[PDB]
Amino acid sequence: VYFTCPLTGATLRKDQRDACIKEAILLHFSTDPVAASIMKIYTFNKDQDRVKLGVDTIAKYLDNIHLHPEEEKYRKIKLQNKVFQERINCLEGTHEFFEAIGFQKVLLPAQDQEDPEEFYVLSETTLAQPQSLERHKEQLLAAEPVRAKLDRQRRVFQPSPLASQFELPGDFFNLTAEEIKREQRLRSEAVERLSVLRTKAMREKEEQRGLRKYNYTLLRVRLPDGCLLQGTF
Amino acid sequence: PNRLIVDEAINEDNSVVSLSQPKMDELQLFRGDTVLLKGKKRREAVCIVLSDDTCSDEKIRMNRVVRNNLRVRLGDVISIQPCPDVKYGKRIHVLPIDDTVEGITGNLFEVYLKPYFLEAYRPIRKGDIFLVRGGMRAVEFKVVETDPSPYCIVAPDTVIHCEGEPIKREDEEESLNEVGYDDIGGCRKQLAQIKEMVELPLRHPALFKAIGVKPPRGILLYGPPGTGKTLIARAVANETGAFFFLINGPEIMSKLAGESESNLRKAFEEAEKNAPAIIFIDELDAIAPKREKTHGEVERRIVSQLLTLMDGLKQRAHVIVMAATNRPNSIDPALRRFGRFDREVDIGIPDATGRLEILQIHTKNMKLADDVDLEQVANETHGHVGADLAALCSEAALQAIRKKMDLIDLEDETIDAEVMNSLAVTMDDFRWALSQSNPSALRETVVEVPQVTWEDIGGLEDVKRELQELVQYPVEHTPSKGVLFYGPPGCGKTLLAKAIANECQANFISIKGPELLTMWFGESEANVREIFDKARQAAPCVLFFDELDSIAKARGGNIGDGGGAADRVINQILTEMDGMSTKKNVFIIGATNRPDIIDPAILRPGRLDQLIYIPLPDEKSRVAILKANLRKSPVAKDVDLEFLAKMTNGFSGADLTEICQRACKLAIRESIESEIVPEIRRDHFEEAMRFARRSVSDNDIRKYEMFAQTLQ
Ligand SMILES: Nc1ncnc2c1ncn2[C@@H]1O[C@H](COP(=O)(O)OP(=O)(O)O)[C@@H](O)[C@H]1O
Ligand SMILES: Nc1ncnc2c1ncn2[C@@H]1O[C@H](COP(=O)(O)OP(=O)(O)O)[C@@H](O)[C@H]1O
Repeated sequence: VYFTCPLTGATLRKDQRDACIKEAILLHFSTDPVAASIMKIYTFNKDQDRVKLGVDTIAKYLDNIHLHPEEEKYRKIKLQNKVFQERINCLEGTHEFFEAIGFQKVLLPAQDQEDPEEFYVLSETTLAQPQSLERHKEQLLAAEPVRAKLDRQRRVFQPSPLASQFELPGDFFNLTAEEIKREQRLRSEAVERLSVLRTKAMREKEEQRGLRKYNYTLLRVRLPDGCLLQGTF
Repeated sequence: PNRLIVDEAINEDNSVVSLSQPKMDELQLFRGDTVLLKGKKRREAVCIVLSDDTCSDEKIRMNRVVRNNLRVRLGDVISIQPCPDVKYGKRIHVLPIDDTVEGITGNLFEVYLKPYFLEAYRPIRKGDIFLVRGGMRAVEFKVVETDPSPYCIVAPDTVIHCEGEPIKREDEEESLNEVGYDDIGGCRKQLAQIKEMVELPLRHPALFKAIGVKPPRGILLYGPPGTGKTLIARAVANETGAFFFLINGPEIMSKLAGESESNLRKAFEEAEKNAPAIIFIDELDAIAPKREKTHGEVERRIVSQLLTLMDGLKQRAHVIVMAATNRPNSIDPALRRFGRFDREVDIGIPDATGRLEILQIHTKNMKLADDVDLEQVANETHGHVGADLAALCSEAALQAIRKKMDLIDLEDETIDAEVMNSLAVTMDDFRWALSQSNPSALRETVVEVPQVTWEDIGGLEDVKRELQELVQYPVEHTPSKGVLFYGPPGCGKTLLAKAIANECQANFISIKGPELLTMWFGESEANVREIFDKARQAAPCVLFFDELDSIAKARGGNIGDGGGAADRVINQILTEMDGMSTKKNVFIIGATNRPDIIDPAILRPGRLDQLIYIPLPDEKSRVAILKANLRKSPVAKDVDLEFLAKMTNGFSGADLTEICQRACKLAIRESIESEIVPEIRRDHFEEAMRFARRSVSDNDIRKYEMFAQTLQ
């Protein structure tokens, strides 16, 4: 199965998808640090429920300083806060986003402890114009994870009547000792399986062995004009 | 490579076969692609391939219609060759087979071929034979001309022609209305047992001609009449190709001395000449009754002749003899000695699932109305066997025929296909036939998987786990093969035995006091051997001995007559248990309300080693019991089940059920009186509480606790 990476245009296989997109997002920081960190927050982190809480908590910190830009107590986001640690600190790309939208990582004295604590502090250059953070907040909240687009690989085929012309060997229909012993063993095992007294948990352990083989499909369409149309979904 | 062993179909459709997905991935064909199948005698057939979760990796599943076109049988091998070049057809010519179009007239295309092919896009090849069902007739057609060759897809734009006399069947072609494996409903396990024993020596004679060890010479099929004993024997012969010789008691016994024995041995000689062959002897108890029960020379000499004919099978290579009887103990015991008829299969009585499948088989040709529910019929037809379900479908058809035929008024040698195809059988016609039908096996014990599950038992969470461990441990990893339940009555002893059988999909055999007492009083404790033999044949099963001390009570219980702890029946039970292995897949459960007076032998190591105490439910369990009992009825939000449980401190599960049913009786009466309210209200439970009482006294609990403390 083949995919196209929307950030590079490269043709990838199913296992190469995350490797190329992640690299493209980390390189994108040279063009637009905010857009690159936004892609990293949604794309790198597999747990989307935590990503939604992370970006919502970041949006609240930005709106707090937006409402009271003249009060210094809303300019510093504490990295050791219980809410920050659970929702934001657990995700990749959230620290890069803060730096990209004008927050510096500094150590400030605590209001009740000698040991300095870690804060993200908004600079005066960005605080003077809240419209910049308001746009960056919407760009983060409106984002989605980056995933390689599935290549349909539209193809049409013409069957060849020659593929159906084959003659079997004269001894084809003569079964071997292994084929006859295997069939009789399967008959004895089939009768035994019906005879066994077992609980539902033992039954499910065997039945469940057939459930995990596929996550992609190839479809064909037989058209009135004799053409065979195929694509990947 | 590209070759698979022919197996039974799951999808009954005649244009499709099923492969295991890994083989479709090796052949690089998709679900719905058209393939050719290469069979014996340079013949081929065209069909569509799908896949499922049940086909073996090395097998191909195809039905009888496809196998006949390839002239192959179950166990053979065919090649699969995809043919994506198949094109849509322009014109086909299909004509019926005369053997199935007799007595029927009208426009066969409009009734059969048109809806069969319309929007179906079925592959078709010249020379194909296929079956279309409808109008209470099974009509098969042969393909005589295709404009494209040698095969095509029949599309809605393909011209379907059908003109000319019906085709006479060729001598190499078999009728699709002959009994096969697809005509057998329930008793799949029994059929599988016959396959293991019979199909190999018949499909591959060369395997046994090279060795001095003979395959089983005789198989005894027993059970009530109308269960399929003859149907299985015929289906196996027809599917493997062995010649089927039919013998029955009355045919031989009706003859005079000399002619009788001559006919019996002549049939055996014919089977040898036509070997491989199966000889089916019906009513074995009539041809070979117990000699000690008759003084006639004819009966004794026929038994002696049959005994020598069975022994002669070591020379009559590839001849297998099968016999049908009502009971293995109703025939002369000489036949059951080493050799001869030393393999026995219990056909039994179909359960609710088997009865449904049997009805679905019989209705294959019948048009059913939208109101017909065969599952409901199968649940009502308790005590019926396949012969009675066949009569049921016939009677339902005849009632439907009369209702419409009074309007059709077609009096001639043949009946139009259109007027038969427009006839549908309604639910009222099945219910009418059910009222007129009378089951032939009503007095016989019915053994089936119970419908009681773990969600029906309140409380006892640890006992549930214990039973699951006792059954699961010997299979997942000397484990005990039985448990005795003791404690107050009405706490779930029987339900526990049923629930473990339910979850395991095991047969539940219920032995109740009256049956233990009948054996005692009638001095017929030999029936215990048949009970344990039934448990073995029914495996997997749970053999439940309720009221274990019922006979001790019949003999005085606390007083006593000529006996005490042990009796005729329990000693026969001990005899059989000591001969049963843990590998027989039979789990024996007992129950008693007086564990102090049961023959202590039953609890000695190797027998009922596990003992579980079932006390009265606690408060949280009583709530669970009330919720389970009310799971089938609407209950008002004002009903406080926890409050009721708090009051009913000394009540058993059976006593809580009486309260629920009393509340139902009151709620249903109010609804009926209003019609002449829709849910059970607290007022109905509060009134029930005025009559319900605990059935287990405090002194009885002490008695059970002391026993539990005795064992620890
Ligand atoms: N287990 C079964 N499955 C399907 N059909 C059955 C079964 N048992 C009986 N029948 C039907 O009942 C009839 C049996 O009659 P018969 O051929 O005399 O056999 P037997 O009397 O030995 O059961 C047939 O019509 C058969 O289709
Ligand atoms: N633990 C339980 N949970 C739910 N219902 C119970 C329970 N114990 C007894 N009953 C009720 O009592 C009735 C009789 O139970 P049963 O197991 O037949 O008693 P016994 O084993 O003494 O014959 C059942 O219909 C059931 O509704």
